[PDB]
Order: sequence, then structure tokens, then C-alpha cells
Amino acid sequence: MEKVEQHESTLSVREGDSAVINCTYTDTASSYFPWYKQEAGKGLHFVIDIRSNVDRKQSQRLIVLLDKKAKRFSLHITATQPEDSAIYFCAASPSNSGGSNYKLTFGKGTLLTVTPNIQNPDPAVYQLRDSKSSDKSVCLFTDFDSQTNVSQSKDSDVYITDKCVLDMRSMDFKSNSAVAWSNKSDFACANAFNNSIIPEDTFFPSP
Amino acid sequence: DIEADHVGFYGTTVYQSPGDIGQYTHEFDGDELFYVDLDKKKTVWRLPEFGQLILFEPQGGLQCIAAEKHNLGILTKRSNFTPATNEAPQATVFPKSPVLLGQPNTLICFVDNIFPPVINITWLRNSKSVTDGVYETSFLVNRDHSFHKLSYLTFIPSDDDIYDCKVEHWGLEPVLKHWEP
Amino acid sequence: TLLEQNPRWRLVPRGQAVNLRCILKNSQYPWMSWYQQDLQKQLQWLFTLRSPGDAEVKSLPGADYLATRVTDTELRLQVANMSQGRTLYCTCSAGLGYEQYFGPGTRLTVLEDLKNVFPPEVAVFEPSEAEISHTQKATLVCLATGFYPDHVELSWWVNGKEVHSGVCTDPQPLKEQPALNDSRYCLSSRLRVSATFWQNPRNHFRCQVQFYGLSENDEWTQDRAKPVTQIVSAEAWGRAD
Amino acid sequence: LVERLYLVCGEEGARHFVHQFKGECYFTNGTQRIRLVTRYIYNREEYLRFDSDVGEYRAVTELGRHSAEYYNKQYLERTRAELDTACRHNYEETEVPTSLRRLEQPNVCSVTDFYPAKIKQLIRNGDWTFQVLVMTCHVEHPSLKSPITV
Ligand SMILES: *[C@@H]1O[C@H](CO)[C@@H](O)[C@H](O)[C@H]1NC(C)=O
Repeated sequence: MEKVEQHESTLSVREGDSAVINCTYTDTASSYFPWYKQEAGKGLHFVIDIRSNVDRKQSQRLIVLLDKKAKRFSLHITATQPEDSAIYFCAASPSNSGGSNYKLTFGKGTLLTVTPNIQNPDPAVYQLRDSKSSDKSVCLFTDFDSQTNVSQSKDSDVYITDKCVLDMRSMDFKSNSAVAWSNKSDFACANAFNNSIIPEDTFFPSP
Repeated sequence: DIEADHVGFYGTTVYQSPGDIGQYTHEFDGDELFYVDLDKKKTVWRLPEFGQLILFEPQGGLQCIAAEKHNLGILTKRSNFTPATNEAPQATVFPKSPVLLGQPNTLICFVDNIFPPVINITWLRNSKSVTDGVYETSFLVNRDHSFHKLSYLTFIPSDDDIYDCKVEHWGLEPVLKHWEP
Repeated sequence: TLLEQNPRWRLVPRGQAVNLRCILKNSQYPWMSWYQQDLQKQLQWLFTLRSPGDAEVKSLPGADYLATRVTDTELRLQVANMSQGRTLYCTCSAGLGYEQYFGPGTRLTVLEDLKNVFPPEVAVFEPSEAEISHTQKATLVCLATGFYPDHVELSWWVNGKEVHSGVCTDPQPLKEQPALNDSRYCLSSRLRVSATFWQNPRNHFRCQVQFYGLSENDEWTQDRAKPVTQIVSAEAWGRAD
Repeated sequence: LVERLYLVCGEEGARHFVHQFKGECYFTNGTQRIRLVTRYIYNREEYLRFDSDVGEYRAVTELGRHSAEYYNKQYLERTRAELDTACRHNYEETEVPTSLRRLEQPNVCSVTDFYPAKIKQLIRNGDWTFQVLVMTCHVEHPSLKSPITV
């Protein structure tokens, strides 16, 4: 076989940091290394490749490189951008062994999440109400800097989603947001992000 | 006119129709390393311990074949349909050791200017038909796109026995070669 | 571009059988392979089938696969003994030494009981006036609840025109009950405007959940509806508070 | 185990007849400055071709007009690579631990069973052994201690 193993199962870096993914492959005959990209349960997108003649390639922000001797190869995303955030797979194939010319062996994945730069954060925990039933209720924690990360419910009738970025686009402004909900009699709102560890300045309204 | 200290043939693929007839072989300084048996899809080492350590994945040969096959159809209809200048062969015979009446030796027919590569090369003992202790090569390659070839005979070199090589080609009808010097 | 797979979403009453077909849409990319992505992401090669009538079987943990290149431009996979889920991607390629171009894939989730299946319920959460008065903006929230299995796509609409600014949905559906191994699921998304936008009543905002569920012709006998494929949605117009 | 690798035969989309394909890797000192030709041959006419020194799929004849575009626009980068991916790989990883570090010593003067070719007319016997004809006896060969004579 080829085992092609992606050292590194996750990366967080925020905008303009160089994200670097590292792989190794075993079989000395491999000579064609493509890299692929998967966002948010969609399909894989071919990104860049490189061959074993050359020791480095470079195109646009990306650059990939290869120490044949080492049997190590890396992809460098450069000047990162929220849109880059995906699971990146490296892969190999010996372009001149007839047993597998036609196939790719793939690394496990590396999840790259590239975080905004919010420099104008107005952290805040607003609350909201339903149409069909005016009494149903859900809380929203917006506008925090993207160093603040939400924390998982551990009560199993409270539901707290994960931090997720929203780009508008019309203006030039990206804002983070988790939501929390539950129905249970107490639940209520200035508490819902309580496991979760939040600014000091975090603004709270009077419902 | 192309020189340099060594040469490798890590291709060599020929295929021909009608009858659709293939070989895949690798040479290094004009000596066959292996040939792929396309029927039992496997690699066949010219000298058994030649692939002791070393591997060859036969499916490369098989692919190259099926390229050539396809590449034929599409160059058949583009030469209008031109067929092949049959050229007539050119046997020669000599032996392995110098001759030692009592102990084994091996007798070899060298057929040059073959093309297209189909041929019989058979062995004759006093003009009786010899089928045992015979090894042929795959069609080796000549710079001009002929081929050459090589049949081998193991024997007990008893004078009086006399030895004949018969070469039933197409461009020629047979041609025997009694030995010489 | 390049490839069309069919279907995208399917249940596999276990072990039992089902199949799918990938269609080439351009012959500069003639080599067509099959890949599986298992349940923890991670691609495995299955087959590459060059010439029509070329056809093979691979037995793999945990499915069994009959793949067959039927024409110059169709490729087929039959999959059965299907143990736990996976997603199947068709590929195509100009050649040996050359990148694969991946299809749009087919998700295959196992089903131990018809009964397990439920569509979402949805509603929309009309923003806080405090969000209005502090930020200047006004964020809505869809909430997709109570759906099994996790086969959905969630679309936002500003007056029958699918929208994509200032949105975010959750990558992963939440398990309503993490311990049970066939929980029903949940999902949230945000759509943020500017306060003024929300503060014109002319607009209608809705967001809908395509729940690819079970087949029209499925063998059902219950007092719930039939838990069959569908849309579901809910709605909310603008307001000067 | 080391693996011998192969130059890849390129397709083209669209009374006996022959196709041929040669995969020529030539070496100087090995290693340093190396060359590669891949001939695509009809009957005896070499119609198409790729030289490592042209880095592009030429034609030689009038029958490589509607080939040599399609070979650059499908096989070009992979093929250029073949010089290192295959020629080089094979030289270093395979020929050196076999077909260079095996030699075999010889046995109106004629000499048998010798390998490699250099010695001091010539017959190739094609079974990885050699013979030659020249008109005490001294045959000097690079496989040896005491250049065998009689
Ligand atoms: C070799 O012998 C066979 C036996 O049928 C014969 O048909 C064939 O024509 C001979 N080969 C050639 C090249 O003449």
C-alpha cells in the first residue's frame, strides 16, 4: 500500500496568518500529489498539485512543496480568509506504476478554520420570540470578538449551537453568533451562555 | 545518431492487426529484462533472480498495450489504410561455449530484420524436428523499427550430429541455416 | 459541470440493496473512478473502470459493491450488505498522473426502523429591539427541530429570491439526545440585515428546509403522517417595531 | 522491495498493420544530464515524438499533425516529469543494485560469457553474456584482478 498520513487533524489561525498542512507518504514511487478541499459537507474541490521532478510549486496565495528524500510534503495557504475554511486532504499516486496510476491514496483530513478579525466587537446576548406561537423563545449571543468561543451545553435539554461566522457583504463587516435554546420552565437568558466564558464588557438587555 | 554512456528501454510496446498481437518488454543496453505476459497478466523475468528484490507491476504493460491497440485504429485510418513493408529475415548461428564433445553447450539462432514481428524459429537435428531444450526471446528492438530475436538449444555435442535452424517468415519459402566456421 | 450523480440522499433498510449512477458530461475526462468517504470523513478508492462492459466486485467493511462501467459515459454502483453509513463520490479524470474531479456524491445512511424517521418542524425568531437599538442591525433565526435522519438543506428567502449575504448555518446538526444512537436532530441558522431593512413592513422573510426523507412508495402503517420527503417552512414580515 | 517503473503510453481521441511505441531513457555518467524520447510509430514511420531536450510533443512526419497538439494538451506536464519520475528512479533504485553490480568474467582468439561489454567482430547474445572475434593471448576486461591469459 501507500499510507499517506496527515500529521495534524485541526488548525485554527485567523486572517493573514499562513496556514500550513503537513503530510507524509511511504512508498518511494509516488510522484503525483494533489490536494483537495471540502467545506461544510459539500463535495471535494481540487486545489493544487505538485510532481516529484520539482521540490516546490507556488501559485497565487498557495504554495506546496516536497522533499522526495524525506517523503514529506506540505501545503501553505497564505494570507488566509474566512472563505478558505474547510477540511483539506492531501493525496498521492505513483504516476509511473501501473498498479495504481489511476487511483489516489488520501490522508485523513485536516480541518482548517480561519477566524475573522473583528476589531469592532460589541459583544451581546439578545433574545428573540416566535411567530405561530408568540411564547416560544431562543437566545442569541452575537458580535463577540472571534477569540471568544462558545461552550457546549451539558444539560441535555438545553441546546447551544456552535460559534458561526456571518459575512455581510453589502457592507464590509463579519459577525460571530451562537444560539441557545430550551423550553423548560426556568431556562431563561442571562444564564444560557454560562459554561461559555464571555468578555467582561458583555452587554445584556432587560426583557 | 544519438549517443551516451547507457540506454534504457522502460517502454517498448508493439501491437499489430489483424489478429491483434502484442508484446511489452523492457531492455537495458539491448538486453531484455522482462516481458509482460499479457494473457496471464504477469511479469516474466529474463533471468529468474533478476526480480528477486525488484518488482514490476504488470498492469503498466497491459495499459501501454491497450493504448497502442487504440492508437492503431486511429493511425490506420489516417495513413489512408497503408499496410506494412514486409521485410525478409536474416538468420545466423553460433554456440554458447566453444565446442566440447561430451559436455553440454548451447546453440543459438540470431534472426535480424524481422518485421512485422511474427515468426517461427524451429530447430533441426539432421533434419529431424527438435522441440526440447529450446528457449526463445521476445522480439528485441532495432533502431530502425525492425526487430531481432533469439532461439536457444541445449544439446550433447556429439560429432556425428548436424544442426539446422528453420525460419518460416512472411517477407520470404523457408530458410534453414546449417551452422558455419 | 463534469459529472452528475443520482441520487444525492438515500436510506438503506439494512442490510438490503440500492444503487446509483454517475453520468459523464465531457469526454476530455474519460477515466471514471468510484470513491467512498466513510463516516468520519476519509476517502477510500473503490474502482476505476475505463472501458464499457468492464465490471467488478469489492467486498469492503461494511459494504459490498458491484461496480460496472456501462457506457462511454455512465458508471454504476450497486451497494448492499450495507453495515454503517458512507458517502460515495464519482470521479473523472483526463488521465494517469492527473487530478481526479469529484462529483456531487451520494450520502447513504443505514435505517434500522422505518419508525425512526421524522421531518423537521421550523419557525423563525423575530429579532430583539435591543439588537436594533444598539448595533443598528436585526438578526433572524430559523430553527430546524426534531428531524431524523440528518438529511437536510436549509434555504433563506427575501421575497422568493434565495439569499446568501449575512447568513450563517450550523455545519453540524445537533443531537436532541446525544446518548441515544438514533436521536432526532436540530439545526439553527442566522440571517442578519440592517435594522432599517427589517424596519420596512413591505418585505416577507421565510426560510425552508428541504427534508429528503423516505420514498413516496414506502411500506408505512402509522398515525403520524408519512415521514416522506418534503419541504417544511415558516415565515415573518417586516415591522416598524 | 525496490520497483521498476514505466513510461506511460499516451492515447489520442477520435494487408497487415503495425503500431509501435518506444520509451527511450539515455544516461551520461548516470545521474548528471539525462535524456528521454518517446516515439510513437506507424509501421516503420516514427510519426509523433517527445524529446526531453524539446520539452514538448513534436511531430516528425505529416501524420503527427492531429496528434502533437492533443499530446501537449493532455500528457505534457506528466510526460516532462517522466525524466525524473521514471528514467532517474529506475537508474538509481533498480539498475545499480542489479544490472551494473553484476558483472561476469570471460572464459586467432575468441572469448565467452563476459559482462559488461568493455574489453581489449562483437556479438550480442541477448542472455546477458557476450562474444568477440579479433584478426600468449591478452584479453583485458574491467571484471577482473589478473587480466586472464594463455
Ligand atoms: C508457424 O507454424 C504455424 C502452424 O499452423 C503456421 O500456421 C504459421 O503460419 C507459421 N508461421 C509463419 C510466420 O509462417
